[PDB]
Amino acid sequence: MDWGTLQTILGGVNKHSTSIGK
Repeated sequence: MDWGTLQTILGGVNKHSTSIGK
C-alpha cells in the first residue's frame, strides 16, 4: 500500500476526526 497512508487512513482507523474516506 506504499504504506504510510495507513496510520493516517489505516485499514479503518477511527481514532481521528472526520476527514477520511471519500
